Amino acid sequence: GGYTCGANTVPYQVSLNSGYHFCGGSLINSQWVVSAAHCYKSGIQVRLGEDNINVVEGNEQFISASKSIVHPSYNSNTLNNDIMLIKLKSAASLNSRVASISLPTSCASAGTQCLISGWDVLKCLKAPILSDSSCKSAYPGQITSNMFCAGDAGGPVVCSGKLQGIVSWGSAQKNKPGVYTKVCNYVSWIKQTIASN
Repeated sequence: GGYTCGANTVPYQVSLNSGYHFCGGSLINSQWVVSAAHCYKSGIQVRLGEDNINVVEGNEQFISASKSIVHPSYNSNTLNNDIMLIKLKSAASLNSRVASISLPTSCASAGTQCLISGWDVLKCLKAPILSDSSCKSAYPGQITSNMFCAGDAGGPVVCSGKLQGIVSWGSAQKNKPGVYTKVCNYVSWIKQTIASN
């Protein structure tokens, strides 16, 4: 289950702030964050280096977003293609507490353990990717090939050092696992979109 991560132990984790913390995201290079499309709104400030989001502890960088790009195929009704890119107005200064997470070159297999993080201090959960059957049986009619299940919205799911998921949806009922955007399907779109913007 959930536990307190420890300050800055997840250095690619970002907080998106519009006057309050409303979603997480993942730093993928010094200029770009990946989050969930359902997190889209105006006036986003990206907060890097955070642990307690209510206290300035000394390692934060606050940088306004300059551009938001929701996936062209995002469907808010089904949350299919629940992914968006956020550009930073100025490049983050990368250090041990503010670091990028690598994109995958291939998808992860069922049974692989992943670190899911989000928000107060940052919370963590280690959980295995569930089989396709277990995932789709939990949510009949609702899981697409762009989603996977495993044991904050917008935050990272990291497996074997790669960003494999984005926290997307899941609801409270008993044996219903979290549902995550399947990042490996979007790597080409991510790389092309950031290179063109």
